Amino acid sequence: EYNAPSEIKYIDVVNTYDLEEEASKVVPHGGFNYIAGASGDEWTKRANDRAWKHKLLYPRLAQDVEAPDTSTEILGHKIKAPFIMAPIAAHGLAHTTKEAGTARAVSEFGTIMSISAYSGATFEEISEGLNGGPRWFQIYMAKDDQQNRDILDEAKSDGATAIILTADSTNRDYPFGMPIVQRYLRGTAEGMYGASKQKISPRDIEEIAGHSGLPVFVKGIQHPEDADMAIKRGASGIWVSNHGARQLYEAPGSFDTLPAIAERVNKRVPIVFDSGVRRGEHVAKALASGADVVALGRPVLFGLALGGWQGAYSVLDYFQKDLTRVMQLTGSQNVEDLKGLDLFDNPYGYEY
Amino acid sequence: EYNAPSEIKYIDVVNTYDLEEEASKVVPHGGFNYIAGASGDEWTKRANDRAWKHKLLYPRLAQDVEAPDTSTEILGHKIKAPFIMAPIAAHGLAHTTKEAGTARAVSEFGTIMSISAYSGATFEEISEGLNGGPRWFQIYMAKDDQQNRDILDEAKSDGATAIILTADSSKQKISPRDIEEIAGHSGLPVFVKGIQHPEDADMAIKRGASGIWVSNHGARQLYEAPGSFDTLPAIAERVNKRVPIVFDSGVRRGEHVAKALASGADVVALGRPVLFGLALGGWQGAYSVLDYFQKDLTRVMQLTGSQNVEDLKGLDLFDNPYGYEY
Amino acid sequence: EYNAPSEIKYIDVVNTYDLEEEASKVVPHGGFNYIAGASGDEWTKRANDRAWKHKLLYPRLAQDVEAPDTSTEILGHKIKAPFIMAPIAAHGLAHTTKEAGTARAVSEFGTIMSISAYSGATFEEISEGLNGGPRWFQIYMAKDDQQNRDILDEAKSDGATAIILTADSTNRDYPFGMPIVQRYLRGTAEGMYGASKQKISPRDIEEIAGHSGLPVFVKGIQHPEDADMAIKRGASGIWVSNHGARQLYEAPGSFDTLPAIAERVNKRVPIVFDSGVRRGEHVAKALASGADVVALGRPVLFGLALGGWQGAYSVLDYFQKDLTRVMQLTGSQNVEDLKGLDLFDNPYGYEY
Ligand SMILES: Cc1cc2nc3c(=O)[nH]c(=O)nc-3n(C[C@H](O)[C@H](O)[C@H](O)COP(=O)(O)O)c2cc1C
Ligand SMILES: Cc1cc2nc3c(=O)[nH]c(=O)nc-3n(C[C@H](O)[C@H](O)[C@H](O)COP(=O)(O)O)c2cc1C
Ligand SMILES: Cc1cc2nc3c(=O)[nH]c(=O)nc-3n(C[C@H](O)[C@H](O)[C@H](O)COP(=O)(O)O)c2cc1C
Repeated sequence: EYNAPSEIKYIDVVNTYDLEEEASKVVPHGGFNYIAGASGDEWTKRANDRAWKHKLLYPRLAQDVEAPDTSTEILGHKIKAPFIMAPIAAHGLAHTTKEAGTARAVSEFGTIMSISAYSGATFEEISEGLNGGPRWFQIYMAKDDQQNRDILDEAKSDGATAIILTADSTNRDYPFGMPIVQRYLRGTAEGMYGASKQKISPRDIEEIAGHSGLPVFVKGIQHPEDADMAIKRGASGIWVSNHGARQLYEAPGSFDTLPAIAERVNKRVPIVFDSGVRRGEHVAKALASGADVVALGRPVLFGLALGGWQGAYSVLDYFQKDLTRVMQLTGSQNVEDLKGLDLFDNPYGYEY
Repeated sequence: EYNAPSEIKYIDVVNTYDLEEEASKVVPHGGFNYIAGASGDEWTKRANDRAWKHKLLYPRLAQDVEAPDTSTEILGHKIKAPFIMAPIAAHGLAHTTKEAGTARAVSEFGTIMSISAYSGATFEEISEGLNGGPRWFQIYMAKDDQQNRDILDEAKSDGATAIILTADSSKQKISPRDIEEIAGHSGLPVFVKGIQHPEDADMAIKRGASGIWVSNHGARQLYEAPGSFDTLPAIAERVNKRVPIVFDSGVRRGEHVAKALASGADVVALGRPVLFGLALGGWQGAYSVLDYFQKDLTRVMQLTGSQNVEDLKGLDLFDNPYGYEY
Repeated sequence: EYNAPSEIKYIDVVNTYDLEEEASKVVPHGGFNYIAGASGDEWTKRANDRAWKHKLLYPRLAQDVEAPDTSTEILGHKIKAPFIMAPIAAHGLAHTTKEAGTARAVSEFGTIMSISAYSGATFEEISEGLNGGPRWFQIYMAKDDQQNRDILDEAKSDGATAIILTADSTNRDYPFGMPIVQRYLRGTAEGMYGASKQKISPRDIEEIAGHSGLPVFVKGIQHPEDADMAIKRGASGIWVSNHGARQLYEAPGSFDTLPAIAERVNKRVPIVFDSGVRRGEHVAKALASGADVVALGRPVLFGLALGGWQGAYSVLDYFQKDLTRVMQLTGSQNVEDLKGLDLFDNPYGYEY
């Protein structure tokens, strides 16, 4: 049917870019393209990557004697480093252990797992990987209110401590099901993508926030006015993202949108940043630019492909270790120091 | 002998600027100049005032049905509106009830009292006026380490819930080292007051400050310096949520409170206008000024489409490159 | 063990870029990569190079009748041209004559030799090459104060006339020892990289400046506030560098950071600039931008690989000759004239 990698092993991650080409060797071409690809000719995916060169880190003298500490807290969860796992569908395309494998890596590492509504694994399978670890549940806005009630109940029953409401549903130049949604779509026509609204409104955000009983992050924000509207509608977090360039084409690199959003949010709610994080330097730059944590996506999936949970763990370990080095060089003892970094504005962009 | 005003009465505050001239009629000349005056020819005091015209508010549509609510919280304490009382010395120059009067107005209103290092009332006198209300103690850095340890113990025993370390006086200027010494021994969150440069904010936080208090002390210290409000955004962007920000120096209107919040302050501190209210009516006069700011802020919230203090933190400001003369 | 080149000969240096590929042919692959490589994917090494195109030289009419003179003075040492040798570890990776070979080229040319704490040559070997020439000693900040006392004593005993305190210790996508540090680390656990603080503080600078009995340059400065802090802590010089892009990744090209630092230093102490100097035009641009001298690194090492001391000398000679031509074209009679040059701001960057 679909011959996903099944090997479990640690990997020596020197950088995350090479994981893409390495994964291409073990992942079936179709599944690999699904994971790696983006809208149009990928210009906005390239923009997500090149945006990091727009603001450059300065090395700075230390002001504290202690060894660097990457730990932080979000929504009262203490986590080992300022990154969490982004919600990503169909991990089975990368590895036979699928979302259970990712959840194991995330829980063992000591951060938060985001569960896609479109998970290929059952929650029971994921739960076994999580082994008590914190988890957030990502949902789409259903056209049918009953389906929103259903998924919100599922999330709470599954011990979710936040909801991630993704603003965009579903663009470029599927071997298994989705048990988590099928659980409540069975016997309805919707269970036989189109069940969700293509785009959410402030009214949608207000409905989910009122009925979730959990803090709601609105994911896919790129414009500061949307951030303000979302918070006024009852969002408890803003998740700055263009979903790894998988949706709107010929849009800005995600990092370029972050400061304007952070300035408008002005501490009202936590900010999660994603779309293009590949290096420890990127984590630091996002924090310096107003994010509280970043979310990791494709690199963790490529690690999963290459080594199951241990491969995914290796990627998380890479980010933590690289971040520590960046902290040393920038004179930062802790995650809060990173939030205070001055960045060099590079008007020349990528080619310098 | 000094004949300070002694009457206690509410006053109809239409604007705070007029309180200065009105207070000049009742406060002895020497004391009044001490309160109203600033360094040099007062150009930086004027700059504190004119800076508010550099960033202008937009009227905007509402997105919530509820009436405005000015309440906020700082360091876990719920307060009626996003402003506190600044530490000011020698309130007896303004009114016979001195700091007890101001403390009464502040506690009756429902916000935080800052107690100056150079208060003319005893703690017992101030405590009576506070009636259990929250208070923060402002200190200068003593050259003697034991005097610092003693003042910090005294503050904590007197029920202080924060320490305000004023950067400019005692040592005439503080260093990161000084901040570290105070933060390490206080048992309370320490605000560093008098910050105008973002690198100082970063150094202070790294040295152990639990808050940054953006201030030029109402233009009473360095002359030919920027208006305090112009320094706020750069500091806020560098602090980047690490610790709460108190802003002061020039707040005269509800619009100023809104603009400070939109620019990264958590609360502002009020100074001269409250003292002028005290001169004019004792605690009830000072209360009248706090009430004015609360009511004026409520109007500004309505007009900007803001239901609560958080909405204020999200406002967009119009950049006015023309400055005061437009 | 390690088959370093040993031939001694002059080389016809047409440009320094070609010396890299030429050296790659004679230097063992491992040692060559150590010398040539930089952090991440080398984007910041490329930035060091491309930064030179951000400020362009104007040809200008002459105002003096005399022939150009490249001589200058720093810390009262008169030197033949406004460049010195940067401190670089393990010259034996390039050539069997190692640091003695470099020191000979530098001393014969008539400039200052910087001695890395991580030299592969003994001081006695280096001294023979130096033959009385001026030398500065580069140190790292030891965690153990005794080790700092030791190296400061070594430097003075070796006739050093300045200390170079490198701010960063030890990042990318060793056949011999270090006799200079082993001399005082022997019998301690440290002698059996981790002995130094990862990053220095102003307090560290103050300690070294108070106990050195010599002017102390703080090396690795890229931010003006660090320059001010370093000077207030007792530094007698600022050495603007990102260590040839070998430390912090996704940082600015070193030359782009120089004017802001020079403006803050405001003549208080001399400035040494390095990281990417490849041409006489670069020396001129650095001087026009506030440096007193530049330091040369990789090109001198590649020359050493290709021809021992005579090869290294050829590179120094190339820079002096090329600088002279630049002086003629810019209407400059002397090094001071270079400090007064107007540069053309190029907002387009490298691709123009
Ligand atoms: C294979 C793939 C599937 C994804 N599925 C979802 C999804 O189910 N829900 C969602 O909110 N985001 C989804 N995302 C977007 C991610 O949450 C995240 O925003 C993105 O991976 C970040 O970009 P990066 O991985 O390039 O750094 C997916 C991304 C990819 C790579
Ligand atoms: C009369 C006078 C006395 C002051 N005394 C102190 C003091 O004891 N300690 C201190 O930190 N600030 C002191 N300040 C500064 C205030 O805390 C505050 O920063 C200032 O009043 C704000 O400016 P504004 O009142 O013009 O808005 C004083 C200010 C004035 C007006
Ligand atoms: C092979 C290599 C080893 C180095 N070792 C040291 C070192 O021991 N101490 C130090 O302060 N800098 C060291 N550096 C950095 C240099 O002092 C200098 O900053 C750098 O070579 C300048 O960049 P460029 O050679 O590309 O022009 C080293 C650089 C390289 C190329």
